[PDB]
Amino acid sequence: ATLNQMHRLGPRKEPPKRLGPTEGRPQLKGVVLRTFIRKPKKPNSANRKCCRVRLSTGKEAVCFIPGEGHTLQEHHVVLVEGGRTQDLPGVKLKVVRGKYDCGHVQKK
Amino acid sequence: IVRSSVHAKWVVGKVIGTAMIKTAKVRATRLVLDPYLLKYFNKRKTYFAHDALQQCSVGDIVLLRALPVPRSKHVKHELAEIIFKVGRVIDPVTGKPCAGTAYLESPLSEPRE
Amino acid sequence: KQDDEPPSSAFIKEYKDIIPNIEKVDDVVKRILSLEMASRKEKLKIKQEQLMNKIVENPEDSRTLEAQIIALTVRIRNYEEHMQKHRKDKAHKRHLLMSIDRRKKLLKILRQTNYDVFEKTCKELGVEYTLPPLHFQKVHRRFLAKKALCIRVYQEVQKLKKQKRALKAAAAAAKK
Amino acid sequence: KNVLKIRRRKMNHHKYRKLVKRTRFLRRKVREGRLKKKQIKFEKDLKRIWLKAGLKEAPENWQTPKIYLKNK
RNA sequence: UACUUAAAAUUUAAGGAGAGGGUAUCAAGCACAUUAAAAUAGCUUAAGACACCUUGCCUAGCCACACCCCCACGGGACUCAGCAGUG
RNA sequence: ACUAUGCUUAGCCAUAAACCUAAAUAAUUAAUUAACAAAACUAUUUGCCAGAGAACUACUAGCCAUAGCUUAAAACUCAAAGGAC
Ligand SMILES: [K+]
Ligand SMILES: [K+]
Ligand SMILES: [K+]
Ligand SMILES: [Mg+2]
Ligand SMILES: [Mg+2]
Ligand SMILES: [Mg+2]
Ligand SMILES: [Mg+2]
Ligand SMILES: [Mg+2]
Ligand SMILES: [Mg+2]
Ligand SMILES: [Mg+2]
Ligand SMILES: [Mg+2]
Ligand SMILES: [Mg+2]
Ligand SMILES: [Mg+2]
Ligand SMILES: [Mg+2]
Ligand SMILES: [Mg+2]
Repeated sequence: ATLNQMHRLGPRKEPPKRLGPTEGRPQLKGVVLRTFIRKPKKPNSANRKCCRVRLSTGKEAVCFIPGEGHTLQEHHVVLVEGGRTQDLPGVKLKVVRGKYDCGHVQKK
Repeated sequence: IVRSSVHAKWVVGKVIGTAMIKTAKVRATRLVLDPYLLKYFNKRKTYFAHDALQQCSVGDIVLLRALPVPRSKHVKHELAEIIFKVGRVIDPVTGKPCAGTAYLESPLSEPRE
Repeated sequence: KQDDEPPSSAFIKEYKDIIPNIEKVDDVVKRILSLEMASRKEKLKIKQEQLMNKIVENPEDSRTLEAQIIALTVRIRNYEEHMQKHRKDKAHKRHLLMSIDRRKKLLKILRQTNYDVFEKTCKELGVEYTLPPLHFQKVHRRFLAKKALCIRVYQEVQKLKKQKRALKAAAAAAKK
Repeated sequence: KNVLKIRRRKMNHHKYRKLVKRTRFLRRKVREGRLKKKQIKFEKDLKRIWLKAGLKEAPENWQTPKIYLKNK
C-alpha cells in the first residue's frame, strides 16, 4: 500500500477476542446432569469418561473427567476448568479433581 | 477593539461555495503530522465568511479575518482580501496579469491601461 | 440549429483562398471544388474556421484551450447529428459522451486560467458550464421518495409559521 | 495446475441450485412477505418525520409511493 | 488576603489550531442554513455525516454518579457505591 | 426424427477460465537467478489481500432482475490448506 493509503486506513483492524467455554473466567461451578462415554475420533481408540453439567451461568456443557476412575453421579457439584480434550471433539471443558464432590484419583 | 477568541485570527482558503446570501463557504487546509508515518498530510476545515459585497466566486483564494463577535452560529469570519481571483490572477512579483505559468501582459512592457 | 451553416457554393479549405486570386475560373470548376462535391468532413473544416475567427483573438493558433474547445464543439454537434439517424450506434454514442466530457474538462481549465476568454467562449459557442458538485448524491426510489417528503414537510412547517406571524401581527395592530 | 478448488465450488453451486429448486415455492412466499415488511418500515419511517416536525397530518396531496411492489 | 481599590486560589459560560473507540451489511441525515426590506434555498456527509454498539481517562491526578424514575417540582419498587458487618 | 434456441426488429437481463490468469504511466539494463512462467527492477497514483473450510452461503440494501445479479458475514470444524519442483 502507498503512504497515502496507509494514512487513510491507519492500523489494521483487530477482530475481537471471542470468549470460550468458561466465558473468560478461570473456573465455573456446575451440577452434573448425566454421565456418559464419548468415543475419540480416529486414529485413537478408547471409552473416554465425560459428563454433562449445568454451569453457574445457566448453560449446559460437556466436560471431560480426567484420571483413572471417578465416583461422579447426577446432582453432584464440580468445578470445571478450561482446556480442550484433543481427541474428543466439542469437549472444551474439564473437571477439577479434588474440589467439591469430585475427589482426587485413588492412588494404586 | 478586542480581537476574537477563535484561534484562527487569520485563515487562507479556497471559496468552495457561494450559495448563501452575503456569505462565502471557504475551505482552508493545514498540514498535520501523521505520528506513525511522520509525514504531513492536508487537514481541511470549512469557514463561513461574511462577504458584504458578494464579490466572491467559487475557486478563488481569499483571506478571512476573525470577527470580534460571531455574526451567527457559523459565521465568525469576514472577507479580508481576495488573494487570487479565479482565472484573473495578478502576479504579485511583477504585477502583470497572468494565465497560469505565463504572462498575459509582458513585464517588459508598460501598458498603464 | 446554429446561426451559421456553410453554403453549398463555398470552396473547400484547401482552395478557399486560392480560387479568388485566379482571374477567371469556370462554373464547372467552381462546382467541383465547392462544398457540394465534397464529403461532410470538408464541410466541418469550414465550420471550425468560421468559429475560430469569430471567437479566438489569434485564429492562426489552434493549440490554445479556446481553440481546442471550438474543435470539440464542432465534433460534438457532428456526433449529435450522426446519432439522430443511427439511434443504436454505441461506438459513436461513446464518442459523443466522451467529447462532451472532454469539453467540460477544458472549460474548467480555461476558467481557472483566463476567465475573460472563458466568458467569451461560452457566450459565443452557446455552451453552459455547470460547476462540479462538491458531494455525490446517491439516487434510488427509497431516497428520492423520502427526500421529497422531507422537502414537503419543511415547506408546510414554514408556511404555517408565516400565517401565524401575519395573524399575530394583525392582532397587535388592531390593539394599537 | 489442478482444478481442485474449482471442483469444490462446482459442487457447492450444484447442490445449492438443487436446494433452491426444491424450495422455490417456499422462497417465493418468504420474499413477498419480506417486501411487505420492507414497505411498512418505509411508510412508518416517513410518518415519523412529519409527526416529529409537528404536523398532525401528512403534507397535503402526499401519498407514500409503493416502491417495493410489482410496479414494473 | 489586600485596598477603597488588586494579587491569588478555585470555578462557571461561550468557544476551537490540532488530536480523540468500534461497525459502512449504519449511506444518507431531514431543518440539521444564511440574510435581516424579512427574503434566499440553503446546512452536514465516503476527508465517514447520521444511526447503533462498547468503554470511565487525562493518572502528583481528573471526570461522572450518590436508593430508583438521565433530572427530582413530583412520583415510586423508599437508601451502607462512609467504616465494620450480614443475606 | 423433431422442438426451445441460435436469425430480424423493439426492450430487458448484466453474467464468463469477461484470463496476456501481466492495473496504468515514466525510467534503467548494472551498480539482478526461491522454483516455474513472461529476464530483473525503481518511482508515482488508485484498487485489492491478511490460514483453510463453512462461503459464488445467511442476513442487509439497490436493481425492468422473482428458481436472478451485485454487495457479503458469523457461529462451528480443522492444523493445516495452498504454489513450484
Ligand atoms: K493411537
Ligand atoms: K442518576
Ligand atoms: K486465458
Ligand atoms: Mg461443499
Ligand atoms: Mg448483515
Ligand atoms: Mg439521581
Ligand atoms: Mg445499595
Ligand atoms: Mg448515603
Ligand atoms: Mg460497606
Ligand atoms: Mg426451430
Ligand atoms: Mg464477476
Ligand atoms: Mg475473450
Ligand atoms: Mg455466479
Ligand atoms: Mg447469492
Ligand atoms: Mg441475499
